[PDB]
Amino acid sequence: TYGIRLRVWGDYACFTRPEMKVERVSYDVMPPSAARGILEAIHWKPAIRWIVDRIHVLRPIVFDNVRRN
RNA sequence: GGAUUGAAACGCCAUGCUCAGGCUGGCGAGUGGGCGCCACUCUCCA
Repeated sequence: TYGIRLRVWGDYACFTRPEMKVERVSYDVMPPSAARGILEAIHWKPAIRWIVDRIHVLRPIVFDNVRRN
């Protein structure tokens, strides 16, 4: 009809919660802001906008720990 | 061609498992036992 469906996947992800910025803890799920950020990486011009409608989660939830300098 | 609470972000520098000590003293394989009794190379052709 209208709009687009896109699929994305990977081994690692991190959507930092605003409160835990110093000691990063990720959201349970992608937020819309990151979704918009990704789309503009394929194509964007000053003359248009992106609007997000829905998200589909296809895998279970998992957490792991990392440390760095 | 503005902006993914984003764009940048080493776990790093280095440290002997070391000095030394006997498996040793010594003990019989040894006493003695029948290979024995008896058996045809033998019957022919100048």
